[PDB]
Amino acid sequence: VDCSEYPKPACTREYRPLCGSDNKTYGNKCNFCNAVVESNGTLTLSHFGKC
Amino acid sequence: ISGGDAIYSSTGRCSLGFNVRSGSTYYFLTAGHCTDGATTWWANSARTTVLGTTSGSSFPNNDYGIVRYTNTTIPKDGTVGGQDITSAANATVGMAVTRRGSTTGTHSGSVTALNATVNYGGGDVVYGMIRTNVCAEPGDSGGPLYSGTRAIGLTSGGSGNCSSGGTTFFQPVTEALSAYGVSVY
Repeated sequence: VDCSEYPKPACTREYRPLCGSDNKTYGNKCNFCNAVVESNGTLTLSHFGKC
Repeated sequence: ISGGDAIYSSTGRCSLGFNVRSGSTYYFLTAGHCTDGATTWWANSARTTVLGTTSGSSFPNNDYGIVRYTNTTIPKDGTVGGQDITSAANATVGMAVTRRGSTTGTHSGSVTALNATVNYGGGDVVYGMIRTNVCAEPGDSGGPLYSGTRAIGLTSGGSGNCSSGGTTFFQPVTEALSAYGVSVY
C-alpha cells in the first residue's frame, strides 16, 4: 500500500481491512492512507487484514 | 435477507441496498464500486450461503450495481431491517433520511445538497450524488438510504465516521431502478 497519492477528499465504504502500527484496524486502503497523511507520516502498515 | 445486511464478494464486504424485482426475477441493488470486478456474492464470511451473481455494474460516473439472486430459498424481504419499503422517491434538500449499513447499523440525518460531484481519485469520479450529513464507515457501502417507507439512495462514500460525524454521498436509487427496469416491493 502506497499513500503518496493522498490525501483524498472522499473514500468509498467497502470493507477490506488493514492493520495500522497504532493497532487500529482501518476499514479500507483509502481510510488508512488518509489517516497516514493526517498523522503527518507517523502511522505505518503493520500487516494486511484486521489487527 | 434485507436492506442494510452484509454481503460478501471474493474481495470484501459491502451492504445490500434494496431487494428489487422485474417480473418474477429477483435481484438486489448495491454500490457499483462493490460489484465492479465481483462475480459471485455470499451472505456470510464463510461463503457457505450463496446469494447470486453480478448482473450489472456502473462505476465510476454513477455508483450502482445489481446482483441476480440464484439462491432459491433465502428470504428476500422488501424491507430495510424491519422497515417496510413501498416506493422510491427523489431526494430533496432538507429531507430527513436514514441509512442502514452492515458495519454501523442505522443512522439518520438530512439531505444537504443534490447533484454533487465526488472525486475518489485516479479517474474515479462520480456525478449527480446526494450529499448528506449522515455518517458511514467501511462496510456500509451500497446500503440503503431511505425516508420512512420510501427508497432514496445507495451509500457510495464520503469522509469522517460515526463517532466524530461525517459527510456521506449517495447514488439516487431512481436512476438505478430505471437503468435496470426493476422496482422495489
